[PDB]
Amino acid sequence: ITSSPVVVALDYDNRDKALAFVERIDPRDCRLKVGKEMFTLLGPQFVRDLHQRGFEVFLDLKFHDIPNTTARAVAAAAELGVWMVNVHASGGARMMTAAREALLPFGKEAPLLIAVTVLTSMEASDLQDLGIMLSPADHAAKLAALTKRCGLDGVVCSAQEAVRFKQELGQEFKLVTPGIRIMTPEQAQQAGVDYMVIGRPVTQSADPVATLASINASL
Amino acid sequence: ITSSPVVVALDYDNRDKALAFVERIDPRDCRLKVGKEMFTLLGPQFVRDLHQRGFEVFLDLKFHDIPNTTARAVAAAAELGVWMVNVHASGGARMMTAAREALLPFGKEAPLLIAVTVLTSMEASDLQDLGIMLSPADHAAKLAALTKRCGLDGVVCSAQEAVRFKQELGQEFKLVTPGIIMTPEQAQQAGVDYMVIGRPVTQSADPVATLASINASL
Repeated sequence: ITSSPVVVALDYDNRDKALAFVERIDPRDCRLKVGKEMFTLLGPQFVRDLHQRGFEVFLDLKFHDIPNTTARAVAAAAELGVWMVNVHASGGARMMTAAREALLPFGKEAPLLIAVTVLTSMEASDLQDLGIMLSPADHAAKLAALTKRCGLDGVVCSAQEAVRFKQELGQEFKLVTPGIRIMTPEQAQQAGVDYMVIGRPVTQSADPVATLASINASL
Repeated sequence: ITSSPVVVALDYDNRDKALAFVERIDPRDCRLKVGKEMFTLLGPQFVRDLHQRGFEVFLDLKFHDIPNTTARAVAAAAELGVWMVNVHASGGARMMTAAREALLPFGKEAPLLIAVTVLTSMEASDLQDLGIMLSPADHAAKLAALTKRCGLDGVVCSAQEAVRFKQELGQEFKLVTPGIIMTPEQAQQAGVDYMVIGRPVTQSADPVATLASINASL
């Protein structure tokens, strides 16, 4: 089990390429994030393929559904054995509560349950189309407070908001950075970030092993 | 291809139970919906299995992500060959436009691209926690108009709102009910294009006979 806070994003469109990157690195050095594109293409067998190679996996599908269905989906991810799974806080308190409750029987096998608040791509003009007039940051803080109240394990949060969030929501509440947009990984850790998703800077480097080693050497 | 507007929801937790039901019915009598639970359990191969049996499939995963990621996921669904796929309108206009653009190279073989507006399960009190002070129906209408403006094919909409939506958004804009009261016949009369039906069929005493009773009314 790695002691690195890095989670490397697998955003490949091809199984062979993805696994050609994953064999080059080492489960001791990072965890892996499987997102919508890879999961729609390959399904849970790809996650099993990563587990069999010794990696722990953040299943980043951002479930957003009615409470029962979200509950069943999170339980399915728990049965798949993943380390972390997320939901949209925009699904509301009852949906978040249903997901948390679906995971409690899993006890120590339960994945970490993290909520997306505001996506990184959302600016004020995107939000106003939807009736949201709080700034992205204020809306995110609001949704993060709702997530903590529902008992979830943490939120996805930019490093720029991590000191604010640790002060308001507490040291125990986990912050995961999304890997898209300044702070170095070391500075993001200093801010209180618990897990940092890193994508292209590692997967698109000429030496992803040395890149990842250099990131870890700083943390 | 089917003339029925019915889409039966496959919310089994086991492949064998799901396929036993699918073996009893026929693709001429309905299409099928594959949601989060079955897809997280079985993946795209389950969709392929349904296609091999002749069914058209609504892949109901409610993608809600940054624009580029939602676009790649919708393209993956198109590659899989599904009949309908959905996204959350709550993902915003740029996300929906990205999904629309991702399907253009698939042309007429693209899935229908439908947006979830407000989930059936959301009441006013659930929306208020999010800062939304409109009624579910009024918020849904706002998100539906946004979906039309972005050029998507339609929305998931209760039958109780279909008359309003056909008047305001036009006949060409597709309405899909979620099946989560109005009868299927009344829903069709109100303007519903496709109706999702789940446990009323799959947990009935005789699902083939239930489905035939529904189709006879339509």
